[PDB]
Amino acid sequence: TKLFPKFSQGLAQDPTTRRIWYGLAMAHDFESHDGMTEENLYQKIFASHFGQLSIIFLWTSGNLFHVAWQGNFEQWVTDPVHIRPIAHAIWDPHFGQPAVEAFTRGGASGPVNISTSGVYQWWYTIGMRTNQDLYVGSVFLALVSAIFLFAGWLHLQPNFQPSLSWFKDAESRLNHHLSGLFGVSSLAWTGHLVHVAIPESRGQHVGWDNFLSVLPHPQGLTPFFTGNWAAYAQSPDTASHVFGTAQGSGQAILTFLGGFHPQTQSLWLTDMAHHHLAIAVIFIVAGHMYRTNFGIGHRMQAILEAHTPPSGSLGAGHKGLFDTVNNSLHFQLGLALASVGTITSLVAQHMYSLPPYAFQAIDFTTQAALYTHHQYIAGFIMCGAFAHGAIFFIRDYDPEQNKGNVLARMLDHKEALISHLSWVSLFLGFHTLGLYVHNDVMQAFGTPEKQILIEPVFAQWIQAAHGKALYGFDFLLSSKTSAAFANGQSLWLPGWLDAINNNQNSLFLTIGPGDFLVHHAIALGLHTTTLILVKGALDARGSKLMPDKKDFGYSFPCDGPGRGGTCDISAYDAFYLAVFWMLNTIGWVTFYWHWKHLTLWQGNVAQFDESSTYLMGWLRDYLWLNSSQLINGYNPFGMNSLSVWAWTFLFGHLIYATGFMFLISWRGYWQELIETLVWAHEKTPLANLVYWKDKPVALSIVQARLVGLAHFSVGYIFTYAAFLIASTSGRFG
Amino acid sequence: DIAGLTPCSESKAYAKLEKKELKTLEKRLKQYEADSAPAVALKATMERTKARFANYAKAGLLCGNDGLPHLIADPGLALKYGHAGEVFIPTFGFLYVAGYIGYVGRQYLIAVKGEAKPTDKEIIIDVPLATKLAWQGAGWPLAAVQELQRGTLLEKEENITVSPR
Amino acid sequence: EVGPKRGSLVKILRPESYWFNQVGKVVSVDQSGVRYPVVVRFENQNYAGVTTNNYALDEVVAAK
Amino acid sequence: MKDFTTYLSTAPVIATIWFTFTAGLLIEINRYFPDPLVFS
Amino acid sequence: WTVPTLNPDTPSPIFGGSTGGLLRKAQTEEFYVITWEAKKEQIFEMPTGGAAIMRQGPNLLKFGKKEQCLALTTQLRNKFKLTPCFYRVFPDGKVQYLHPADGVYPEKVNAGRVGANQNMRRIGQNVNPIKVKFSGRMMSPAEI
Amino acid sequence: AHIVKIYDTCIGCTQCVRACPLDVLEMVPWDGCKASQMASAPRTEDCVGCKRCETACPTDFLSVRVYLGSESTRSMGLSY
Amino acid sequence: HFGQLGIIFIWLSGMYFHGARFSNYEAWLSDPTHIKPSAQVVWPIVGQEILNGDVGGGFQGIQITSGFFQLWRAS
Amino acid sequence: PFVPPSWAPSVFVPLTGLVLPAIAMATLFVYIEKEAP
Ligand code: CLA
Ligand code: CLA
Ligand code: CLA
Ligand code: CLA
Ligand code: CLA
Ligand SMILES: CC1=C(/C=C/C(C)=C/C=C/C(C)=C/C=C/C=C(C)/C=C/C=C(C)/C=C/C2=C(C)CCCC2(C)C)C(C)(C)CCC1
Ligand code: SF4
Ligand code: SF4
Repeated sequence: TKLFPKFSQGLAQDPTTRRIWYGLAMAHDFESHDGMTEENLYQKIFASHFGQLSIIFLWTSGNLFHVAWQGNFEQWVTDPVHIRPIAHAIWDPHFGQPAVEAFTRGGASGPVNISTSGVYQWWYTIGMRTNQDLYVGSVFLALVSAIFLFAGWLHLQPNFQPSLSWFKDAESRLNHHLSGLFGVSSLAWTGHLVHVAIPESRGQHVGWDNFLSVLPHPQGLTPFFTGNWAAYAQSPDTASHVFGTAQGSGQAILTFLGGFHPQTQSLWLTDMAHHHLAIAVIFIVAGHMYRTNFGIGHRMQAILEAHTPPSGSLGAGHKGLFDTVNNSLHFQLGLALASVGTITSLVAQHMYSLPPYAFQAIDFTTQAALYTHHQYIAGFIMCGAFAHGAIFFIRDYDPEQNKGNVLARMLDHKEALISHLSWVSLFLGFHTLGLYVHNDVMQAFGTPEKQILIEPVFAQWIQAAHGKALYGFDFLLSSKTSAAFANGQSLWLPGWLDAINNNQNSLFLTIGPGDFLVHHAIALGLHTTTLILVKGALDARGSKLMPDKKDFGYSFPCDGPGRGGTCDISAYDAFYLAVFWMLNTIGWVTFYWHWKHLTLWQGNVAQFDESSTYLMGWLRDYLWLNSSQLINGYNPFGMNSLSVWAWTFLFGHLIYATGFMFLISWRGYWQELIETLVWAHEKTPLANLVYWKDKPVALSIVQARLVGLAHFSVGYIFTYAAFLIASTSGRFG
Repeated sequence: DIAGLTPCSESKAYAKLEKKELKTLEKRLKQYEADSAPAVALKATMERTKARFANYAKAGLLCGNDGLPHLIADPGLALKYGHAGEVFIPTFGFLYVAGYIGYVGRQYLIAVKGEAKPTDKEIIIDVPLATKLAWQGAGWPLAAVQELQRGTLLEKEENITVSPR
Repeated sequence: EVGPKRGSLVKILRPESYWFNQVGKVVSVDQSGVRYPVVVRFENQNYAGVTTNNYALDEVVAAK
Repeated sequence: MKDFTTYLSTAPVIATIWFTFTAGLLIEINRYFPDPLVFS
Repeated sequence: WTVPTLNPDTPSPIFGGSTGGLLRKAQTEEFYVITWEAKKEQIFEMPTGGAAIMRQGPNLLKFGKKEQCLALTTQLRNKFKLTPCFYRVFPDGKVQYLHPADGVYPEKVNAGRVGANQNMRRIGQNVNPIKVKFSGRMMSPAEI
Repeated sequence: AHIVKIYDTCIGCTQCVRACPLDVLEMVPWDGCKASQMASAPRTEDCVGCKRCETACPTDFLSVRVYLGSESTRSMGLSY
Repeated sequence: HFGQLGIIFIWLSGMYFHGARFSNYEAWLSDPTHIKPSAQVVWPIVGQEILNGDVGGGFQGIQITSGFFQLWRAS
Repeated sequence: PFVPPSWAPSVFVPLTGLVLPAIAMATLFVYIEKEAP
C-alpha cells in the first residue's frame, strides 16, 4: 500500500485520487490519526504552536527587510503627508514597457507597489527613523523565529517532552500568562515608550548606543520612589508641537490628555504610555489569583462548584464544568476563538475612530484596508468558534459527567433557543427589507418625502451622553452642570470633548436615518449567522430526523435519500451554510463603513444621508459610481497604475463564479462523466502506453462543498479588496 | 428641535422640495391642451402633491437637513412632544390586527382537531365555521389574557415531542 | 394478560422514536415473550411514511 | 351545487377571494385617503 | 446442494458488443461471470447498454463489477422467471462463487446461516463517542 | 469497507435484503420476533453505501444502519 | 390542447382590445416616426400614475415593445 | 552591510517561481506515489 498519508491506514489503502485529497485535509486532525493517545496529542499540538510562532516572526521579519531594502521609509518620514509608502519592488518579466513606467513612482528606482498595511505609520510612531533601524529589527526577528523553531524541536526530544498533567495545570498557566505574558510585556512596552518612542517624537535620538546615558525625565525616578507620581505629568507636549521635532515639545512621560495630537490626528504617546503602565499593574496583580506550590490563591474547581444559585434556577449550576473544560481541547479552542474573534472586531472599531498611529487618518487607503482586513478575519474566527463548539458536543461532551449543570440544560431547551433566534431573524428581515423596498418605490415614483425615515434616537442619545452636543439632549457629558462633566473637566474631558465635537474626524460620526436601516441589517446578519451556527451545535448530537447523528461524526455527506432526504444534515454542513451569511454580514458592515467614509473624506456627507435610505442609492452612488476608475485601469487606449487592481477585480469575479460550479452541480453528474474519460484513455493508441496509479474519481460530496466554499470566499475577498483599494487610492492617493 | 431636527413647516429645504416636484409636473403639463385627458390627470396629481405637503406640515412632523420627514420611535419622546401618531399609536394598531389574525387562525385550528379528519378541513376550508370565528376575534385580547391566567394557553412539557439529548 | 388493552391509548417513551411523548392506539400485544410485543398505531406518519411501530412493555404508558 | 360550493372552499380559491378582498380594501382606502404617513 | 463449477466454454448471448464492457481492470484485478439457463430465445436488456438475445439453454456473460451482475440477475429473475448465478474470477485463474452463497437466495430464510454484524440492542443504546476515543483509530460507538 | 449493523428491533420483513443491490444482507433464523428471522450482514466487503436497505426498513428508528468507512475499489463501486 | 388554444385567444383578444381602448394607435398612424406605441394605461393610485409617460399623440401610457402597431399597419 | 545586490531579484524571482516549484512538485509527486515496503 501507499506510504502517504502515514497517519491513516484507511486512506493509504484507497486506490483512488481521494487518497491524495483526504490525506491533505486530515493532516492536522490529530485526534483522528492512527495510534493517537491523549499524551501524544498534546505534545504534537505544543510543537505545532512553536511552528506557528516561528512563521509569524519570520513573516514580520520579511516585511521589515523589504521596506528597508526597497521602500522609501527614510524619505516618507520627512513628509508623510505627501508621500505614498512603498511595499516592495516588482520584477515581473511579463511586464511591457508601459507597465514598467506606470508602476514607477515615489522616486523609486523601478516599479514598486504602494503599501496599504500602515506599517510605515506604526513603525514611525514607535520611534523608527532610518533604514538601519528596520534592518536591525529584521535580523532580530529572524533570530527570534529561529529560536522558537529550535524550541519546537527541543520539546519533542525524549527528556524534554512534557507529561499529560503538565498541559492540564490550569492555575499555574493562568498566573503566568496574566502576570508575565500580559503584565510584564505591557510593562516592558511602557519602558520602550518612556525611553525610546516619546523622545524620538521630540527630536531626540535614543538608541542602544546611548539609552543608558539619557534621562527619560528631568527628575530621574525621584518622583517614582517618593510617591510624587504627579511630577511625571507636568509640561506635556503643547498643541503647537511638530511631531518628531523638539519645537513645541514638552517633558511629561505620563499624561491623561484624552484627545488627539493636533498635527498627527492620533492618540498622544504620553497617554499610550500611561495606558500600558496602568493595565500592566492590573494584569500583574490579577496574575496572583490562582493556586500554585505556595499555599495561597484560588483553585478554579472550587469557584465553579460554589456558584450554584440556591433556588435551583440553573439546576446543578457549574458543577462538573472544570473537568468538561479542562479535558476538552475543542471546548478550550471554542472559547479562545470566540474571545479572540470578538477582540478582533473591537480592534477594527476602535482603530478607525481612535487612530493610534501618526498620520494614519490622512492615509485613507490604509484606514479602509485595515478596517476591512480585521473585520473579515474576525468573521472567520467567529464561525470557527462555533464550529469547534459543535465538535465538542459530538466528540468530548459526556452527558453523565455534566448531569443537570448549565451546559446540559442548554440542550434541554434548544428548541426554545432556536425558535426565538428564528423569530428575531424573520422579524428583522421582514421589516428591514420592507422599509428599504418602501423607500425605493417612493424614490421611483418621485416622492422622496413619503419614505419612512426613523431617527436613531437611542444611538444619538448615547452620543449625547459622551459629549456630542449636536443633538441638543444636554445629557451627562453634554451638560456643563452634571457631576460627570465637572469631575473629569481637569483630567481628560477638555481633550475628549474637543475631539468628539470635531466633525472632520471619525470619533462618533453623526448618524441619521440612513444609519438606522443599515444597523438593523447588521443585526439581521448577526442573528441569522448565530441561528445557523447555534443550530449546528445544539443539533450536532442528534435530531428527530436523525436521532443518532453523534455516531457518524462531525462531518459526513448525508444519511441518504430515505426519510425524505438528508442532504446537508451534519453539523459540518451547518457551519458551511453559516459561512455564506458571515460573508454577507461582514460585506454589509464593510460597505457601510466604506461609503460613510468616502463621503466624509470628500466633504459631501449629504450624499450618504440622502442616498443611503433606499437600495438604488447603494447600487448607483456607491458600487456603480466608484467603479469608474477601477475598470479603466487598462483600456484599448493604454493602462495606468490601477491596471493590477482592474485585473484582480475580474480575477475575483472568476474565482467566485467558479465556486458556483462546485455548489450547484453535485457529484453524480461528474463521476459518470469521468467514466467515459477513463474509457477514452484506455482505447486511445499511443496514450494508453501511459497510465495512472490513482484511479480517477469525482470529488466527494463533502469535499466539493469545501472546494466550492473556498472559491466563493476567495473570489469574494479578492473582488472587494481590489475595489476597496482602487476606489479609495485613486480618489485621493 | 428633537435631535437637531426642525419642524417641516419651518424647514427651508422642505419648502424647496415641494417646488421641485410641482415644477416637474408643470413642465410636462405645457405640452398638452387646457382640458385634454392628459392635462386633467396632471392637474389632479399637482393637487395631491400640494395637499400632501400641507398635511405633513400640519401634522407637525420633523424634517432633517435633507428636508424630509423623520419619525420618532421612543415612547417618551413621542408622548412628550406630541409625536405619538408616527410610531407609538401605529404600534398598538398593528398588534391588534396581528393578534386578531393569529388568534382567529388558532381558534379554527383547535376547532377542527376534534373532527374525524382534521387534514381534510385544512385544504378544504369550513367557511361557515371560519366566518363565525372571524367575527368573535374582535375581543381576542380579552380572550387571550384569560386563557393565559387559566393555564390553558400552553401545552404541558410532557405532551410535546423532543429529540434525544 | 400482558400489556395494555387493545384499542386503548398509550404514550410512547422511546427517546429515539418519532412519536416520543405522543399518543397512539394499541393494535395488538404479542404474548409469545418477544422483545417488543406491543404494536401501536398513530394518526400522523413519520418521515418515512410509516404509521405503526412495535414497542416494549416498559416503553409505553397509558394516556396520562 | 354542493360540490361546486365545496370547490370554492378549497384553499387556492379561498386565498384568491380573500386576498382579492383584502387588496381591494387597502387599495380603496388609499384612494380616498391618499398618502397616509402619520395617524394624526 | 453443492457449489457449482464454472464452465468457461458456455455459449454467450447474441450481442453485437458495446463500449460499456470490460476495461483494463478485468485483466489486472478481477471480473465477474454470470451464468443461467434459458427456456427459449428471448431479448433482454444489458446493464451495460443495448439489447441482447439469450440462446436457449446455458448462457454466460462477463461484467466489470458485482453490481452489474446482480442487476442482470434481478431482471432475469423478476421478468423472465429464470435462476441465474454468478462468480468472481481473478486474473490468476481462480474462480470464487457467490449469490447464492448457500444455494438459496438470501431473501428466503435458510437454516445453517450464522448471524453476522448483529447487535442485540437498539440504535438508542449505543455509547457516546467520548467513550470510544483514542481507541487507536476512528471508531463509531456502534462498532464496539 | 463500510460497516453495517443489524439491531434487535428487526421484525424480519426481509425488505432490506430485497433492496440491497449487491447481495450484502441475508435472513437468518431467530427467536426474538414473530417472524422468527433476523437480517444479517455477512458480506459487508461488497457494500457500496447506497443505503437502499435503510430506505426499506419499516421499524422506527431503523433496525439496519450503514456507517460509511474506508474506501476501496469495491466500496467505491468502480469498474476500472 | 384545446384549453391552451382557448387561453391564447383570450390573450390575443386582450392585445387587440387594449389596442382599441387604451392605445394611441390612431395617432400613431398619422405620425409613426415621432409617436411611441403605447397600449397599457395604469390607474392613478399610490402615486403610480407617473408610469403613464409622455408617448405622443396627446396620450399618456406605458410604451410597448411587442410590435403590435407595426403588425396592424401591415395588415 | 545588509543591502543585497541590485541583481538579487533577477536570480531569486526565477529561482523561487520556476525552479524550486519544479523540484518541490517532483519531490511531492514521487513521495505520494511511493509504495510501502
Ligand atoms: C511568564 C511565563 C510565560 C510566558 C511569557 C509564556 C508565553 C507563552 N506561552 Mg505559556 N506557559 C507558562 C508560562 C509562560 N508562557 C507556564 C508556566 C506554563 C505551564 C503551566 C505554560 C504553558 C504553555 C502552553 C502549554 C502553551 C503556552 C504558550 C505560550 C505562548 C502563547 C502564544 C503567544 O505568543 O501569545 C502572545 C500573546 C500576547 C502577546 C497577548 C495577546 C492578547 C492581547 C490583549 C492582544 C492585543 C495586544 C496589543 C494591542 C497588540 C499590538 C499589536 C501590534 C501589531 C501593534 C506564549 C509565547 C502556547 C504556545 O504557543 O507555545 C509554543 C502553548 O501552547 N504556554
Ligand atoms: C487556532 C484556531 C484553529 C485551530 C487550531 C484549528 C484546528 C482544527 N480545526 Mg478548526 N477552524 C478554525 C480555526 C482553528 N481550527 C477557524 C477559524 C475556522 C473557521 C473557518 C475553523 C473551522 C473548522 C472546521 C469546519 C473544521 C475544523 C477542523 C479542524 C481540525 C482539522 C484541520 C485540518 O485538517 O485542516 C486541514 C486543512 C485543509 C484541508 C486546508 C485549509 C485551507 C482552506 C481550505 C483555505 C485555503 C485558501 C487558500 C490558501 C487560498 C488561495 C488563494 C489563491 C489566490 C492563491 C483541527 C483540530 C476540522 C475537524 O476535523 O474538526 C473536528 C473541521 O471539520 N475547523
Ligand atoms: C438574497 C438572498 C437571500 C435571502 C433574501 C434570504 C432569506 C432568508 N434566509 Mg437565506 N440564504 C441565502 C440567501 C438568501 N436568504 C444564501 C445564499 C444561503 C446559503 C445557502 C442561505 C442560507 C440560509 C440559511 C442556512 C438560513 C437562511 C435563512 C433565511 C431567512 C432569514 C430571516 C429573514 O430575513 O426573514 C425574512 C424573510 C425574507 C427576507 C425572505 C424574503 C421575503 C419576500 C420579500 C416576501 C415576498 C412576498 C410577496 C407577497 C411576494 C410573493 C410573490 C410570489 C407569490 C410570486 C430568510 C427566509 C434562515 C432561516 O430560514 O431563518 C428562519 C436560515 O436558517 N438562509
Ligand atoms: C427600547 C429602549 C429604550 C431606550 C433606549 C429609551 C431611551 C430613552 N427614553 Mg424611553 N421608553 C422606552 C424604551 C426606551 N427608551 C419604553 C419601552 C417606554 C415605555 C413605553 C419608554 C418610556 C419613556 C419615558 C416615559 C421617557 C423616556 C425617556 C427616554 C430618554 C431618557 C431616559 C431613558 O429612557 O434612559 C434610557 C432608557 C432605559 C434605561 C430603558 C427604560 C426607560 C424608562 C422606561 C423611562 C425612563 C424615563 C426617565 C426616568 C425620565 C427622567 C427625566 C429625564 C428628562 C432625564 C431616552 C432617549 C425620557 C425622555 O423623554 O427623555 C427626554 C422619558 O421621559 N422613555
Ligand atoms: C515566477 C514565475 C515565472 C517566470 C519567472 C516566468 C518567466 C517568463 N515567462 Mg511566464 N508564466 C508563468 C510564470 C513565470 N514566467 C506562469 C505561472 C504561467 C502560466 C499562467 C506563465 C505563462 C507564460 C507564457 C504563456 C509565456 C511566458 C513567458 C515568459 C517569459 C517572458 C519574458 C520573455 O520575453 O522571455 C523570453 C525568453 C527567453 C529569451 C528564454 C529564457 C530562458 C528559457 C525560457 C529557458 C532556458 C533553459 C536553459 C537553456 C536550460 C536549463 C537551465 C536551468 C537548468 C538553469 C519568461 C521566460 C513567454 C515566453 O517567451 O515563454 C517562453 C510566454 O510566451 N510565461
Ligand atoms: C456553541 C458552543 C460553544 C461556543 C460558544 C460561542 C462561540 C459563544 C460566543 C459568545 C460571544 C461572542 C459572546 C459575547 C458576549 C459579550 C458580552 C456579554 C459583552 C458585554 C459587555 C458589557 C457588559 C459592556 C459594558 C459597558 C458598556 C456597554 C459601556 C461602558 C463600559 C461598560 C463595560 C460598563 C462553546 C465553545 C462554549 C462550547 C459549547 C457549545
Ligand atoms: S432490518 Fe428492517 S427491513 Fe431488514 S429485516 Fe429487519 S425490520 Fe425488516
Ligand atoms: S448500503 Fe447499499 S450495498 Fe450496503 S447493505 Fe445497504 S443496500 Fe446493501
